[PDB]
Amino acid sequence: GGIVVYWGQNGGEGTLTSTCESGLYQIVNIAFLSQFGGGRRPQINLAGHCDPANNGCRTVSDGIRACQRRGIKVMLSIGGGAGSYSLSSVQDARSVADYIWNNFLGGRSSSRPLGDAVLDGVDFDIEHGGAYYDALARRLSEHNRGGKKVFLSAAPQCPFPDQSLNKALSTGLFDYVWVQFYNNPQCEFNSGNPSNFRNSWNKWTSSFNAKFYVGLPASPEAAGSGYVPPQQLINQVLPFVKRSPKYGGVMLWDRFNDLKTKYSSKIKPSV
Repeated sequence: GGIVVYWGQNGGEGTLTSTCESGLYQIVNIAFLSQFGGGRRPQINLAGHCDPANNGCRTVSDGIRACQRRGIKVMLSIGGGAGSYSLSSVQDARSVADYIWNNFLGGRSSSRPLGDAVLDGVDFDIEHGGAYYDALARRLSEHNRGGKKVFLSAAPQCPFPDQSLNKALSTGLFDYVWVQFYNNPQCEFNSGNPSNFRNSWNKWTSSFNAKFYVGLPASPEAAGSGYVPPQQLINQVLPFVKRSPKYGGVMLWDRFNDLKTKYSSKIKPSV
């Protein structure tokens, strides 16, 4: 399996290029298109990396390209925990999907926030609402016979169902789902009591036809709870999750914390 990582939300985590050159990752989610929908001006936020004001993040395309030249998928992650975003209608959702297509994917725009690189897909990290993200996914998906060629991923929290992502996920259009098994004590892995996690993984994987990733914090500093020491992950979680044919690997929040702990490097041989 593969390791998925988020990059973009910590200006101290190094470049996207470096992230991809590390060889640690199969997919990088650029976090985030933090503002969109509802008539909002779409905005990316890449923390201290670059100021998206008048597309000051255009150089990210170098990283995107560096990644793609190494066979690494680079997803635009939309939403996140800080931005102001929500969808007002199906038309709005389609409008946002079209905006994303034109500005980040295979469409055309004179003001592409991350430059001319064509991202591989869109990662739905939707933390409030839920309404119309199905329409958004469907509109993006329309390019999977039109295109090219748009992967869809979602980052639901582990408590099932995820109220923000359930509608989107119900479309069955998502290629990848990294379920966040942290900051959610009811479904986090605990060595002494692994059933909560195992039941959660089972339920998620059973509920959607996607490739599933175990979404985890890359450091204990990256989550209030749910961190799994890499050896526990390797010894206790992976033999179980690997039994799922839908098992895709492990997703890590985030590049910064992963760099700190070398978590991915420790689990890479085992994922």
